[PDB]
Amino acid sequence: ASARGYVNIKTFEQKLDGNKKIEGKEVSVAFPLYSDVHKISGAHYQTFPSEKAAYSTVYEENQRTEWIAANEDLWKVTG
Amino acid sequence: ASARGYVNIKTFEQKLDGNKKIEGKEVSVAFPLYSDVHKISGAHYQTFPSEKAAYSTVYEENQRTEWIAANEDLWKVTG
Amino acid sequence: ASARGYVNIKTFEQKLDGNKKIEGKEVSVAFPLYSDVHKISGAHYQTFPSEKAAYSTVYEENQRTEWIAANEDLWKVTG
Amino acid sequence: ASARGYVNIKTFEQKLDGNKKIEGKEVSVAFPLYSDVHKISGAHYQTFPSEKAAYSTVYEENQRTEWIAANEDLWKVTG
Amino acid sequence: AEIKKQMEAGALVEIAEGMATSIAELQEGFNGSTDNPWNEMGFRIDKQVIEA
Amino acid sequence: AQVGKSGMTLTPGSKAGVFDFQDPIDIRGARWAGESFKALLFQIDKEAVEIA
Repeated sequence: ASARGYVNIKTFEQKLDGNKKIEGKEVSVAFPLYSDVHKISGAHYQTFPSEKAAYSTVYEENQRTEWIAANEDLWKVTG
Repeated sequence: ASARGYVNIKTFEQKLDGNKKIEGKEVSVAFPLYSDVHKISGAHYQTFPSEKAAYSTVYEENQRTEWIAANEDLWKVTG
Repeated sequence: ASARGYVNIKTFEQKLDGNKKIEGKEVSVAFPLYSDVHKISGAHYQTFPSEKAAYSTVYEENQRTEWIAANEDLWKVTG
Repeated sequence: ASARGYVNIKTFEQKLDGNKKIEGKEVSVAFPLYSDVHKISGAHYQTFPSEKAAYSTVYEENQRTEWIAANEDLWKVTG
Repeated sequence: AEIKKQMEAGALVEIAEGMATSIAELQEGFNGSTDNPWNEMGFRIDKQVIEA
Repeated sequence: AQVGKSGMTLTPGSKAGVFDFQDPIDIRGARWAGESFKALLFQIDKEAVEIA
């Protein structure tokens, strides 16, 4: 664990175009990881602090690039 | 009839979530009934007065709870 | 081409009702025509100028009535 | 059409020499094209403006090089 | 390196341009327009520490 | 801007658009900077004339 706490981020689903959607997503990010890098602005989201990851998907402090990739993925559109 | 006019309520369909929709509905509510209870705020709707019910579903004054349930149901999301 | 430039108009897909959608559309209108008649306001659109039509569907200067019909068509809802 | 009017050019047969004649020709050139490039001086000719081409052979805006060749050809001499 | 070679060659060159007024006037939803937000900037603020 | 050191201002053995300090044609057989850098000044002044 981050052993400090997490920033819990939820992305809400949006329609983008005919047969194109940006799916909702639930991620827990180690506080210091979130603090260091977060490409989240204009993303259609909600956040909150917690002592433990609120979600099944967690990015621990030492994962750095798993999180960066995870952020880019919050903007990805699928079928 | 209410014999005092009606408030005509129309809501519009909302894409609340992935393949989850709040269908728009058309109802007419006896003016004093509407006045007593109408949980309509942030509902994606339109209203207007009339001497006769405008829509096929009408809640006459002697309904109260059929109307309250019908009113709250305006927010219902289905598949 | 018109050789006077084009106004490139993009309509962004939006939903109107259950199984009722206003399809996204991409058209180009000769500048001398766009500037003569248009009904694009509140339409959920984006537009830019160009020296040559940006899109495969083009309304040339001598097609005034095709364009007028086309403007109305940008508000049309289908299946 | 040119949508800017035309310059109508008429030349007359010229008895230039023994068994040599400059073929008389009747052409219409889009106003902005005519204005941009022309050698009509010493052509044994008449000109006039019009809304629509006066003659069956018309050079539109995108005929720059067909017109220039056609223009020089007004002095072509044959049998 | 390849890009620089293409620049030297004049095959691909440096460019900069402003916004058409046709766009700026309606940028970020004026008159029913959409998908056209303005670009933005600001600042961060970070730190370093030492120990004797 | 036009490509300089090309066309009318190009020495027949040159590369058309580049002053090469490692090429005897451009540096006029010069060595060290006492003269190599003069060869560059010559080319600069030559270009200014072409602009006129």
